[PDB]
Amino acid sequence: ALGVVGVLESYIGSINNITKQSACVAMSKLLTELNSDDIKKLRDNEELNSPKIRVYNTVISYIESNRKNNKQTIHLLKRLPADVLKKTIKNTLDIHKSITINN
Repeated sequence: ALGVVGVLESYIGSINNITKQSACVAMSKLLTELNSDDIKKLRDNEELNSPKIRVYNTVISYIESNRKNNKQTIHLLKRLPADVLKKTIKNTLDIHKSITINN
């Protein structure tokens, strides 16, 4: 808990009693920080049948939703079944880590 990354890792890992609401609020903050052009660039570094391309595209779709409306996207994420939400968070965190390391 405390800090976007701490909250999201904790939610995925089922520690620190993170509520669904808190995780989705932190996700919105992370998506705001991510740049979809950066991710499209990472995506295009991949070979044509890399499984990563599909993943990159889902995270691009989250960023685009969040950009149009933060609060609506928080509500949307909160409606995903918890297992679906955690995979969403993991893929987004993974892309955040890649960009951070290579900056």
